[PDB]
Amino acid sequence: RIVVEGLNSCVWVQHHPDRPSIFSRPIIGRYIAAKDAYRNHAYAAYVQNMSVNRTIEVEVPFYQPGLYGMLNASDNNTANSFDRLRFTGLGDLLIGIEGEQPIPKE
Amino acid sequence: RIVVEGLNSCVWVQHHPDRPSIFSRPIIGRYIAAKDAYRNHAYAAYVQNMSVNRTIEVEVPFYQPGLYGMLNASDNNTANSFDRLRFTGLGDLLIGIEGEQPIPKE
Amino acid sequence: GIEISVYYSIADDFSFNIFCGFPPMVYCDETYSAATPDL
Amino acid sequence: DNPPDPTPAKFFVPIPSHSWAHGTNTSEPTNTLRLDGGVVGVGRSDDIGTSDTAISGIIGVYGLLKPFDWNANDTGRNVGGHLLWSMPVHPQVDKDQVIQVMTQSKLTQYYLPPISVVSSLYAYTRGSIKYKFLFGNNPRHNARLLVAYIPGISSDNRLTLERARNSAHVVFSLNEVSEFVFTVPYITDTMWWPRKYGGPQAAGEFVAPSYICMFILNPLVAMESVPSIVTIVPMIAAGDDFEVAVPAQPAVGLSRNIDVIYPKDSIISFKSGYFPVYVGSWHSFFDSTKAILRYGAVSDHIAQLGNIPANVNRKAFWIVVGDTIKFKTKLDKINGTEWFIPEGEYTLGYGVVWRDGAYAYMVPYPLTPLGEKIAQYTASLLASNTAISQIRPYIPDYIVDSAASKDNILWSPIEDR
Amino acid sequence: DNPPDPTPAKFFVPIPSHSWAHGTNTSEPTNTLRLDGGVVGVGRSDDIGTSDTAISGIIGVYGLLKPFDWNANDTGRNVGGHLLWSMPVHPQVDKDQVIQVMTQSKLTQYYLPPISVVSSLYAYTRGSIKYKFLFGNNPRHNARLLVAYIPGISSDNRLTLERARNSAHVVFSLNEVSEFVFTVPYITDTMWWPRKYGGPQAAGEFVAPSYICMFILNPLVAMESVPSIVTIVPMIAAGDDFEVAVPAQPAVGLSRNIDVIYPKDSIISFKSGYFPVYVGSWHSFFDSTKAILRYGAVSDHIAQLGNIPANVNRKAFWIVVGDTIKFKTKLDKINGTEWFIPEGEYTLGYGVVWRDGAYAYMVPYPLTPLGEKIAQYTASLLASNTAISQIRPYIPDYIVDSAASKDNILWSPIEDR
Amino acid sequence: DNPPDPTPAKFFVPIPSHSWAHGTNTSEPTNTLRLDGGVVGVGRSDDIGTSDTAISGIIGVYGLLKPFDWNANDTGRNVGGHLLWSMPVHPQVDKDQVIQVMTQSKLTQYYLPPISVVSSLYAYTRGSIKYKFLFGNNPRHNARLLVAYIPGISSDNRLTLERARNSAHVVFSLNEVSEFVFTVPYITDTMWWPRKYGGPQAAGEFVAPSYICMFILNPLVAMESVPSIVTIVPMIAAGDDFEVAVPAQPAVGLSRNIDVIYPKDSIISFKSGYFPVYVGSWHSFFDSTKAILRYGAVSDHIAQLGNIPANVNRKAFWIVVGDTIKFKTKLDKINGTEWFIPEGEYTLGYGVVWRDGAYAYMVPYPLTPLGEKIAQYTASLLASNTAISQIRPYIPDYIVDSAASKDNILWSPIEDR
Amino acid sequence: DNPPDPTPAKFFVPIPSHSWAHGTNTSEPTNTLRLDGGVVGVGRSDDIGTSDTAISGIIGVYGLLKPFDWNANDTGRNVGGHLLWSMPVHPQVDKDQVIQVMTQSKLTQYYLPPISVVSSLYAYTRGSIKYKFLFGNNPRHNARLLVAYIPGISSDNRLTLERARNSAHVVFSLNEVSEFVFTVPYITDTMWWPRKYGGPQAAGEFVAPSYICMFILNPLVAMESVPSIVTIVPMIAAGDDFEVAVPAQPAVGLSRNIDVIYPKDSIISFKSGYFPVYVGSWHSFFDSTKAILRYGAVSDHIAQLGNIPANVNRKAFWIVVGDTIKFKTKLDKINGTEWFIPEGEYTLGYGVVWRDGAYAYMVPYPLTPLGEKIAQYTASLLASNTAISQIRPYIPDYIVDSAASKDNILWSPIEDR
Repeated sequence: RIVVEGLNSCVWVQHHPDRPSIFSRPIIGRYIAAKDAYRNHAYAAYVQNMSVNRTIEVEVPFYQPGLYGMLNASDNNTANSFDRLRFTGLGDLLIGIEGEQPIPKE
Repeated sequence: RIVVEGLNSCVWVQHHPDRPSIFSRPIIGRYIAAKDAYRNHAYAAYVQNMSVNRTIEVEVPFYQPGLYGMLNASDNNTANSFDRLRFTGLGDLLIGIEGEQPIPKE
Repeated sequence: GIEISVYYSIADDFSFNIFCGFPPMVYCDETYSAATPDL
Repeated sequence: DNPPDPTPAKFFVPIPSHSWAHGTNTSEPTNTLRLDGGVVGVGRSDDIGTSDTAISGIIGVYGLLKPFDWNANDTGRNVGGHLLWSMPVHPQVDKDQVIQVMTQSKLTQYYLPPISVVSSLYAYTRGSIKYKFLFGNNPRHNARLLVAYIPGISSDNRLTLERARNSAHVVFSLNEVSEFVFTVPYITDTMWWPRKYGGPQAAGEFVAPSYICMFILNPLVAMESVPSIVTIVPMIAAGDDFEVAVPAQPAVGLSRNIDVIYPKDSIISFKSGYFPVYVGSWHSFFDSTKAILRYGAVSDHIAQLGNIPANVNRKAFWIVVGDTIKFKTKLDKINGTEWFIPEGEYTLGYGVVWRDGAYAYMVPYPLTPLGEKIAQYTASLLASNTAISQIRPYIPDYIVDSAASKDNILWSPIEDR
Repeated sequence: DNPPDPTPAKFFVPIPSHSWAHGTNTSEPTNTLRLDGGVVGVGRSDDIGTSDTAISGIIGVYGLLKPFDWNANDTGRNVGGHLLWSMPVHPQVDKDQVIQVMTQSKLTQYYLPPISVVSSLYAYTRGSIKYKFLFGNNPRHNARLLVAYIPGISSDNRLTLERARNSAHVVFSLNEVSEFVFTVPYITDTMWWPRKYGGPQAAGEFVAPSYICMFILNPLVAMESVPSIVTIVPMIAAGDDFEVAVPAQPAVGLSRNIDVIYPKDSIISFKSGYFPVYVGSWHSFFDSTKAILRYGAVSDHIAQLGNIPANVNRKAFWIVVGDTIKFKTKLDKINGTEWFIPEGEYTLGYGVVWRDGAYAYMVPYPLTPLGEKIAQYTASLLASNTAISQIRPYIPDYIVDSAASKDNILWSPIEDR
Repeated sequence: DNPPDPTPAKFFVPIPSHSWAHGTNTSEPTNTLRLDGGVVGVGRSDDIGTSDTAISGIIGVYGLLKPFDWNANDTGRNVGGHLLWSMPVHPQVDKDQVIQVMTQSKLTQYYLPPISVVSSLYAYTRGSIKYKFLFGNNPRHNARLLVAYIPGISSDNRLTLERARNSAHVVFSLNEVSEFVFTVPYITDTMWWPRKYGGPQAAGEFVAPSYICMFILNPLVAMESVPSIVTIVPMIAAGDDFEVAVPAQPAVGLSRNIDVIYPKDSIISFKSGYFPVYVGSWHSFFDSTKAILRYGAVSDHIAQLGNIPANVNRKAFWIVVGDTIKFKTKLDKINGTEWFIPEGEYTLGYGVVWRDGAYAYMVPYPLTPLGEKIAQYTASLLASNTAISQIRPYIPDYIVDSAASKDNILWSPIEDR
Repeated sequence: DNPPDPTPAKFFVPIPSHSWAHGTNTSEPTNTLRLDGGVVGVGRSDDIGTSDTAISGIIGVYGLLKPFDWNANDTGRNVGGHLLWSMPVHPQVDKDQVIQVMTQSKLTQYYLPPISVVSSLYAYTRGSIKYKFLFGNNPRHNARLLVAYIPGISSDNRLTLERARNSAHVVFSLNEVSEFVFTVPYITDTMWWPRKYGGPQAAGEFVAPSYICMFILNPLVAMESVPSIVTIVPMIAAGDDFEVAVPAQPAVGLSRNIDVIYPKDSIISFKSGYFPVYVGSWHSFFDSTKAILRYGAVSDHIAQLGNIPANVNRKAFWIVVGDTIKFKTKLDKINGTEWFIPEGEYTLGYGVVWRDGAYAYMVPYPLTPLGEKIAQYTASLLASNTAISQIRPYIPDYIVDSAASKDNILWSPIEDR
């Protein structure tokens, strides 16, 4: 459930099941690589105008090639990078803005 | 699905099945000829206030005189202008504004 | 500022259970008098 | 497959909330703060009864009213035809027939019976009322009483035994009997009767429809080896035919907090230099035998009141808000009433405005339920331009100058029935 | 009882209005301005028919087309093999085959048949067309005609009787017969055929798929006691197999208001000091035998046009917008056509731009349907750099200088098929 | 056909989201990010079990508690009636009965059993608890223990064997037996019992209802060819009758990140010029035999604390936040307790404020679980104005001046049960 | 009649649009732009097939892979045990095993087979793959090949015939046979296998699970009256057991527009005054036998690169973006590879950065698929600090100074597997 306050523009949300992060911390704004910073095609998505509702409700599916996904995984993992890369997280969720409206100083 | 952000006015949408473009690029604003720049009568249309919803949902029908419509058609086509003109595109979709509200500087 | 107004009521599963006495009361007509009928 | 759904949209009207008034015979959508998202309700057992909020079971419980003494040796009062006790009949009891607790600068606490409390929650009322009378006697005492229900009468101004017998009434014998109930009728020209006490500034108030009166048929007799006084304790409950119509602003509030802020716009006081004040006498007012507030011992030095707003009712008396004083006064019994003030030290709680030309003076009254009544009656007499000589017996007497006030004294306008 | 309703809220999408396009096979929620809040509809009886908007019943009604004379004494035209009448076949009739009314500075009014009016409301069309031919004859007249339907041909450029007989055709005998119908086929390489006339700036326009032509098999014969001219009135209706596909911008508008505001950006005129203008001659233009617009009688004083925008099509001729002038001109019949202008006084309605270096001049044309055609053809000849000697017969002749204009004359760009 | 739909619009209430609290017995509308738009759920097989989140199956698993040694040669402790081990009974174990790991400037890590972890997620709890006792013995060792469950007692202040036998208890024989379980009862004056540990600032915390105690009936015996120490490892699990009522703020957090930012407003330190500090002695404090923090070697040079806010509880001791120091101290065993600090080098982790007039001084304590207890007890003794001579045995001894700090030392207020 | 409707309003949640992700197994409300307001769909017949988008029918169609020649007269290569052809097995083919078209400053066009195109639309894949091998032979040619599927191997670094025979393999005889199919297995440690090529900046990319290799068992034989070269054309299709799991960003784009704007922030060039540049030699770099970019003919005048950002991978080589130059170079065949550049004039497309202290120089490479590989390999050798003498054979030779550039040359960072 994404709650966005202070923005009068439109919000887009994508799910990248084949691209999950190997770190347990989010990446913000201008630090996001181009491959993710912009809307990708063909991914399951939802686009919502804040004018109608400021709360987004989505369900993210399990799209992993294996039997299980690992719980409580370490970010320091070099001996099993493959496990940490594709058998741990559901895939990154990206939340972006779609409009020309400026962001308030707050 | 037309998503219009930044405008507080009303949006009108028309479908011109008998007038499809022979180019694979859109035409914007003051470059649109009068025949299309203004609302035409009797065409299937939908008029939506942005105050109620900033997303427009329409389905454009197939109104072509032939058996098939051509996929992947060339813009450089003089030997078969007729095919390119009326047996290729579903007809232009025009998106306009209906109100006196000024457009923000963004 | 912002104003927050909380209204409340009894739910459907609620019960006022053991009847003891009422306590002594005050009268609302003894707050603002009718000596000034409009005020 | 992705079939289109061109079913026409419906017109709907958005509203921010569900019903605020409905309390029965309807569902209420809401967001329950639970883990279980169904229709959930707290568990129960015999350890926990069902709600005991059924009205009839509440208002059926007797409540106590102001008791009174019945003296067999009173050769004046203990005679045939004498009115012992009387009041209007309505579910809320008259305020002066209920046990009270007064607090200086605060609100009075009333010990209302269950039928009175519940009735103050509703706008209308109807039905029979059970008046239980409990007597403090033993097998030596004897008397006969006539209690009557007078429809369409609110006071005892024209009430005599020989008239009371011409309405619905009962005759009780006190011969080795200590309790009896007089279930009075409901006689009205309409089906529901509006409550008497309502809201602030007498909002939605009205009057009682009928009167109950207790007369002495055969006077109380005792003997020499037995108490000559018999106390009578009146109690009240709803009859089996009693009903309450319509939810309204409660006529009552709890007594957990008896604080009140009187309107600042109505407050009056003494002009500057005309306070501190004390209770005393001066010659031009009944030859200095009555009490008034002075600001000094030189004469014609009678405390003057500040500007009195014109929106204040002419028949209104006043109540002290801030600090006050104590003073010794008295009042002899007034003809045709049981109104008297024994000689004692009383706090100053009430006042009545005495006008003399462009000057306004204030007359002191004791902070006592009877002082409240005498103050009100006096204000009414000044309102009808009653003879100065006929208002004299309703004014507290002058005994001796009292202590002075710390500073000015503030008064607020009030008015009773 | 006040049970909670924790039923989950549904997701709904708010939209401001119901369908704008739907006109059949659906309900439409709306706020009816009535006292009766149900499904209400105005009352009816036999006095009031049902809606007569069934298309087939409308387009089945014959409409009149431009009539023509058939002269038995014309030893030149009234011969075997001669083409009397011909046009493309499509539901809207060609504009030049329909009765017209022109208005200076306004729009032309066309008397379109029912099949033509209805078809202008829809994008596609198909089916057979009934061409009824009515002859103004009596039992003395006789002839035989061959009318043909030529699929895939839009003009008579390669059309002869001896070719027309090689397509679907009929042979009519005028022997004591005055009416007959030629229900022509629908022969196309596709199922629906796009309408010919569309919207402003030729929006969504196209061409006709086939051609109908009337040839003289056996020439008209009359006698000396009988009219030598037989008028022929063509009429048109939809066949039983006729259909109309898709709602589009009407190709037509009502004639209640024939006003029109031509785009200001396209308007051209004469440079300052080069007006008022008049129609005259000068030597360097076909030895001053043809008409041009001059601004004075000194020579090389030929009115010059202002800046002509580059977005104006090269094959376009012009139409006068504001005030205009009358002028006397003529044009002799051109070889291979029925194109001639009798010597008369005509209003100036059309113009063609004649370029000579950095100077642009304007050639006048009469406000007449034939003048419109000759003007267009001339503009096309200048477009292909046709020999100056071969454009000569398409230019109105000089007779005498005409009146001058009040002031400048304004022109607007137009173009025909 | 286009029939009107005048069906009245319904009143609806717009809300931005569905239930946030509901987790069972309800549907949840949502936008599924899938290609299949129906009710979809990930595939399964025997390779992938069902969710193992059934509480009873989790809290049934035994967790280890703080072990202890049981020395047969201790002629002082290994006697009849001696209390070996005791603690309050509640699902979360007491913090001092659980294996710990402390980190300077960080949070302590506790090895909580499954029944303890799950219980910290819920507000209430009830039922029997299985206390399994594992003994490190072999067939030579023998003893008899009496373990008791004392309802309504939280400490051993009045606890003796000869009293413990007067509550629910069991008697275990260690004769060739190494494991046994004592399933203790649930004896309460109410049905659910509030959890002991809650949230930040002791949010919603309470106390345990009962006590478990292990007494020596027949003392441990060994032989010369056999270990004289028998370790006892207590373990805990939920009984079959155990239940958990109500979701609340977890009393616990993960140990992946044990960082914590103490409130800046509560931080205290030494006044400028009164640091760096070191541990030492001075005469006016128990003849310089106890440890205090000095800022120099001249006497009456005892580090002074800055302003101490009045909102800090009087019974509170302190914990070092930033850099700290190591110091050599000792404390001899205190009468009636197992409280002693062997002579060693310890890091400075805790402090207690010693007030002398307008000056406030700080007493150092070792960063050790026992040092935490002694520091707290001392702060409490200063709170009740206990005799200066009776607080003396609870203060670490002075051995030798220690290293100085790099700079000032920061302290934060804390308080235990 | 106008009955009230006090039915409680329902809670509803407003959202601006319907599902964006759902493409099957659900309805989609929408405003159809039609005249018919029901569930309408375009008409059909046998003239118009049903959608042919069933995946299995698409990926079953064979696509062509990079062909290769098989020379019978090559006494060096045409021997037993020789590796003719090999690559990793995955649905997308390796880029270097697919027909290509390169464009200077634009993107490369790849001729991907149907199984490769479809797979680039989905995230996961699994199943058998049909490798059809077509041979350009006639009845004179003969040989025997051993093709193998090596699970868990991605390269031929440890691959020999005598090892390949120890995995799933087939042995084909070329005796009057021109076509055969090798349906390879799917051998994985998991059920779905992630696609190899993903999105921009190698988004979501991974590696292939297995390897296919073709070995010479019995060498190709021909005769003197017959072609000595036999071409082999590999083709690929999905097996009947092939499946595709999950929609993702297409790994591919159309070739209608092969324009691309490389990030301006990554662009590097030569310092001012160090351009125009040309390809030449200098002594301190392998005795001036290798090609480098110079800015003049005086020595130690080797073009210097501007500031190279630190975020650029150390193993990355470069590609020219703007205008470029042509230059004549060569490279002799490197031991253990089929890597050689014949002596010819090539365009400059790639570069590798050669660092010498605080100065950075650029080494030129030809715009050719093999030049791309050699450039990458060289950059990797510089990355591991390989001996300067061992990188020498991977650098293009110096033949003669080439033309100069018009101005500076711009380079962009790239990196391959």
